[PDB]
Amino acid sequence: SHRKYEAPRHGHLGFLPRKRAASIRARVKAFPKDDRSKPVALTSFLGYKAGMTTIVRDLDRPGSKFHKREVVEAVTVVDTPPVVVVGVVGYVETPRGLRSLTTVWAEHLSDEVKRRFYKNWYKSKKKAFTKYSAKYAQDGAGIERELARIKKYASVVRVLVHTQIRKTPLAQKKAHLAEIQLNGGSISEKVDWAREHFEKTVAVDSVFEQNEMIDAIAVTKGHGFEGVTHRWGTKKLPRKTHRGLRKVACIGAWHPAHVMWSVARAGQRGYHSRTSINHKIYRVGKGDDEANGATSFDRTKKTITPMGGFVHYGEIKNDFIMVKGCIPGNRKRIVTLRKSLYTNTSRKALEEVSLKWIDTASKFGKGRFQTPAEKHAFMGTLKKDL
Amino acid sequence: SGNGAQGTKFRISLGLPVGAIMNCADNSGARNLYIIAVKGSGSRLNRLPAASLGDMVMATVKKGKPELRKKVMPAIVVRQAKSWRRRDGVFLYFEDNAGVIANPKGEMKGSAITGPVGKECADLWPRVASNSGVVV
Amino acid sequence: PEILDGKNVYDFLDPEIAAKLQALEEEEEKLENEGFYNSDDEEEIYDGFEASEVDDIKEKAAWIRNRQKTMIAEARNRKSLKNKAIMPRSKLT
Amino acid sequence: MRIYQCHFCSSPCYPGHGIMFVRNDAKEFRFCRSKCHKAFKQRRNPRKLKWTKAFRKAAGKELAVDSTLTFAQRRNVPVRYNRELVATTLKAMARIEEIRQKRERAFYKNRMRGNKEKDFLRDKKLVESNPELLRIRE
Amino acid sequence: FNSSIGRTAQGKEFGVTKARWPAKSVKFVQGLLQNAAANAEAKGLDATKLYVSHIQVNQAP
RNA sequence: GUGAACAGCCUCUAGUUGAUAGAAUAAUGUAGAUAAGGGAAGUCGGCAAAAUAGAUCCGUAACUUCGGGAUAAGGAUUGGC
RNA sequence: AUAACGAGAUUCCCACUGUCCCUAUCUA
RNA sequence: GCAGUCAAGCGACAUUGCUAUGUCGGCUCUUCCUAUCAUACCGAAGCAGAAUUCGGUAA
RNA sequence: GAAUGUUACCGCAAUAGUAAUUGAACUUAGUACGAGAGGAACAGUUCAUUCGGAUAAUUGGUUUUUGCGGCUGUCUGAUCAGGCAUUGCCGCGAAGCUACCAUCCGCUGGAUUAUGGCUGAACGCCUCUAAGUCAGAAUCCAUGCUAGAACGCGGUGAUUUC
RNA sequence: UGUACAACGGGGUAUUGUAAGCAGUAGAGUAGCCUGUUGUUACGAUCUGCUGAGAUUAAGCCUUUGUUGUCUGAUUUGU
Repeated sequence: SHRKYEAPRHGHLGFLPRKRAASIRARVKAFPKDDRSKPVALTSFLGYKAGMTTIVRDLDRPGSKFHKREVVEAVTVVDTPPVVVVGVVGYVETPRGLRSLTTVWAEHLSDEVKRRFYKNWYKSKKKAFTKYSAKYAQDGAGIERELARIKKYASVVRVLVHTQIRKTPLAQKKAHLAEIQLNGGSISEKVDWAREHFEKTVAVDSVFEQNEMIDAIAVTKGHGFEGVTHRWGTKKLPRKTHRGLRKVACIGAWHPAHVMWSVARAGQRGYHSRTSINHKIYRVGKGDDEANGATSFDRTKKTITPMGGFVHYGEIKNDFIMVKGCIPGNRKRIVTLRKSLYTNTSRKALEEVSLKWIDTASKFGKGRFQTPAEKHAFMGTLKKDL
Repeated sequence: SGNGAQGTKFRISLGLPVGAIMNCADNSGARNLYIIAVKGSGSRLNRLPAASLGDMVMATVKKGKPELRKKVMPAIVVRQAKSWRRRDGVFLYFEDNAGVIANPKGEMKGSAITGPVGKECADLWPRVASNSGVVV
Repeated sequence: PEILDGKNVYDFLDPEIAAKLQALEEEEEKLENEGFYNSDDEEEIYDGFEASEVDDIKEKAAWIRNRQKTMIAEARNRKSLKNKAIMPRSKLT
Repeated sequence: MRIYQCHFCSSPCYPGHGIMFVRNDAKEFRFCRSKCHKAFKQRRNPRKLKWTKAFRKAAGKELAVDSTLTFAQRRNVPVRYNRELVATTLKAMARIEEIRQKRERAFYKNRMRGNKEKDFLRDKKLVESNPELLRIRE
Repeated sequence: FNSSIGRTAQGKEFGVTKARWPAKSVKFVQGLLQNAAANAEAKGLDATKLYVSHIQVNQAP
C-alpha cells in the first residue's frame, strides 16, 4: 500500500527526543577550529535576553533589488555585562575522548559564584573556598604546580567565567558558570593569558564586533504537555471525531505490532536546547556611553531601552549586543553567544550594517513616542502639571 | 517567475487563493476574473494555490463582454486587498482586490489601466507600469 | 542627519533659517518684556478675603467633601435595600 | 526615513508602525495604531472625538495657529545640503521647539486661568450650606 | 498499596515518590497510640523509653 | 414591570441555599463563542455553523380548482426629548 | 380503479459562513 | 497461436502469411523496496546551439 | 526515582537519531554555436517554492484584565453608585497566547557508484586491473545539532568536635 | 540584620475616553406670574467650562532617597 500520496514527515527527526533540557544554560558542544596562529582570545560570551526592537538599515547589498534602499527589520537585544574569569581547566586528549585533567580557581571569588554552589545559601556557613584560599597562599607553589601540570599535558584550555548578575535587573542574584575554550596562541600562551586575568573582568567589544556573525545557543520557551497538533503540526480531524479530533488517529500498522518511534506522539513541547547560526551583530553597546540608541542618522541622545523599560525586564544599564532576527529563548533568559564556528565568507557576513534609526518606543503597548520629551511636546502640559 | 518578470519577487501575504474573484482594472471590457490556478506556485498537499500582488494567474472572465468568457488567459494582479509587508516599513492594504489580463509575453490587453496599481506589481511588470496612470 | 527628536529636519531645512530664527527671537522678546508669560501669578485676590479666611474655607470644604463621601460609603454598605427591607428601629432594643 | 502624521490623530507615525490604507481615489491614509484604523473604518469623524488632536484644534483646547508652526512644511523644493545649514537647522529646531513649548504652556495657563475663583466660590457654597457638619466637627 | 498514586515532593524523606495524607487513618492511629500510652502510664512504664515495637493491622468484616 | 401575548428576563407575597468539596487551569474532551483575504475551492453529500427574524409603509410574478401562491420576491424606517 | 399542501426523494441560484486554504484564542 | 522453412547440437538462434458477479475507497499517520518520474554525476545517439531519446550507479 | 561515603558545580562521550530541499533573477552574454531562426557553459552575485527549528521586533487574531466607555428589560424612593438577564449586548482594548496571516536562520572535510585515466603483465603487441594508483555522485563515512549509558567515565569546593 | 525580602504609596510607560458636582446670555419646544414684543420665572434629551478630564496599571510591565512588617519553623546525610 503506497497510500496514493507522498507527504513530508511532520517535524524534523534529528531534534529528538523532545525532552526538557537538563539545565537552563545551553551547554556549547563544539568550539571553533582553534587555529594557534592568532592571538589568544575568547570563543564565546554569556548574555541575558532583553527583548527585541526594530531597526531601519540602509541596505547596501549589491545585486539585490533592495540595494541602496531602506529596509526595516527586527533585532534582538541581549544584556551582556562584563565577565570575570574565575578559573581554568586543562584538558588532555585520551583514546576515550577529551578528559579534564585539573581545575585551578582564582585567588578569591565573588559571592555571586559562591552562591551558585549552594541551594540554602542563607542557611549556609559560606565555606565555599575556606581551605582552597588558604592553600593558594603561604607558598605560591601549590597552584603553580597545577599550572605547570596544565602546561605540560593540556591540549585545549577552557576559561571559567560567570556573568555579573548583580549588575543586571534580574532578581536572581546567582551567576552562571561556563567553560569557554581558549583559541589563538599555544596552550602555554592560553594559560598565561588566562592566569593574568584572574579576578579581572573581560569586556564584550574585545570578543565580538559590529558586522560579526555569531551563533545563538539557548534553551527555547517551555510550553508543557502539548497536543500533537501543535507539537508537530498535525492536521486537525474534520469535526467531532469519536474519541477526540485534535490527535493523530492512526498510530501504526498491525505488522509491526508496536508503535513506531517516529509517529509523532504528543508530549512535552518547548524547553529544548537549540542552536542557531549566521546571526549578524548590528550594534555593540556600552553602559557607560550615553545615547546608546542614537545613530548618525538620528542625533537623538536616547538609550536603546524602550520608554518605560522593557517588558518583563529592567533597564539594560550595561553593555549589550544587538543582533538581527530572533534568538531562541525568552526574555531575561541566559543565552550564550558563540562565534560562527566556520570561516564564513558570504556577502552577508562581509556586509557593513550602519543603522539609520533605532526604535525605542514603549513595548508596553501601542507606543507612539520614542522618548518622554516627544510625548510631552505632543500632548503638552497636563492638569497634573499645575 | 514567468516570462515578463524583470526581477525577483518579494515574499508577501497570499490574498487570492484558487477560485477567488477579483475585479478588472483595464478597458478590455471584462469586469471580473475567476482564478483557476497560479503560475509559479509549488503545489503541495492540501494547499490551495494562491497569488498576490504582482503575480501572474490564469483566470476565466465571468462578467463583462461575452466574447472573453469561457476562455482562460494569463492575468496579473494589480490590487491585493490584504495587508502585506512593504520593505519601506508600512502595513498597507488596498480597498479592493483587482487584476488585469495580459498575454504570457507581458503585453497588456487593455491600452490603459484604471485605478491605483500596486508598486510591487508595476515595478516587476514594465508593461503594467507603462499602461498604469497611477502607482501606489 | 535626516532626523531629530521629531518633526524631521527635511521639514525645517530651508534657505535663510537664520533670518526666520531672528524674527522668532524678536517675537519672543516682544512678549517676555510685555509680561505675556505671567508666571508670577502666585497669589490670588478676592473681596477682602485674607489668607487665613480662604485657607480655613478651603480646609472646611475639603473636610465636608470627605465627610460626604464617607457618609455615601456608609449608606451604600449599610442599606442593602436592593435585596431586603431594613429592620424597624422601633422594635429594636 | 519619514515620520508620518496620523490621519485620524496627527500623531507621529514611525516607520514599521500602524497600518496604511489606499483608496480608489489614489491617495493614502496612515493610522498610527489599530485603534485609529478601526475608528476610521467605522466612518467616525475625528472632529467629534475628544481624544484626537482634531477636536482639540477645533475646540481650542490647545494653540491652533502659531508662528513657530510655520517652520515645519512639506519642502517640495529640496536644498543643496550645505554643511553649515545642517548645523544651523539643528540649532534652530531645538530653539523653535523650546519656544513652541513655552507658548503652549502660556496658552494652557491662559485657558485654565480663573479656575481658582470658581473653586473658591464652590468651597464657600459648600461651607455655608453645611453648618451642622461643621458644628459636629468642632 | 500505591498504584496510580500521585507524586508529592514530601516523599523524598522516605525515598518513595508516592505518598499521601490519610487523615482518618492517622487520627485512628494516634488515638490508638494515646490509648497505649495511657495504658503504659497506668502500668508504670517510662514514657521516654516507650517505642512502638509491634503494630499490626488486618482487614475486618 | 418590559413586551400582542400565561413568548423571553427582573421584582413583590410565599418557598429554598439541596447536586461531596480544597488547589492549578497540562494535553485531549463536554457546552458556548471570536477570527485578517478567498467564500464550498472541504466532504460520498451545504453534515454542523452562519445568515433574514418583531412592528410601520411601497411593492409582490408564473400557476390556479379563483378559494390560494403571499409574510412571495425585493425595497425605506425603527432610540431619546 | 393537476393548484394548494409535505419532519417525502433528488438537482440548481443569492446571502452566508473555520468544511477548507490554516489553523489560532477565550469562557464553565 | 496455427501450418511451414534450414540446421550447430542432441532442436537453440534466425525464418514464411494474419492476428468481468466482485464488494473496496478515503482522511489522517509511520516505515520500507527500485523495476529512477524529477534532482546529482557520466556514456552512446546528425549533440552546430537550444531542445530531445536511450543507457550505468545512485531512494 | 532508592542504591554509587554525602551534597553541589563544571566536563568527556559509548551509544541512538539526524536535513535540508528545489526552481528562478543579474553578470557571464545576445557572447561561443549558427548560413538564418534562434541560442548557451563555468565562476561570481540576488531571491523564491516545499520542509524543519525558533520568536513577538512590526502587523493580523482572542477578551474574564469583565480594564475603560455606551445600550435594553428589571430592582435599590430620585441623582450618584450598584445586583440579575449562564460571559447580557455593543466599541476599543493592553499583558498573555498565536499566524509564510508576522519575522530570523537552516554548515563543509574524507572515502566511494558509473565514468575518464597513469603505469603494467597475463599474451616477447594491446589493455583501465591482476599489484598499485590519480580523480570523480544529492551516495557512504565524517563536521555540526538533538538526548546522554538512570549499573559509562573525569576534575573541583564543603564534608556535621559541642 | 542588609543596594536583604514582602504589603502599600510616589513616578515612567500603557488602556479607555472627558467622571460626580457646579454654572451657562447655548438648548427644538411646552407652562405659572405678568402686559412683553431678548418679559420673567418653571420642564427641557443634548451641548458648553472645570476636564486629553475620570478609572485600571500587573495577576507573568520598569523604578522606588517614603510608611509598615519579616529574618533560627521540622527531617535527613559519614570515606
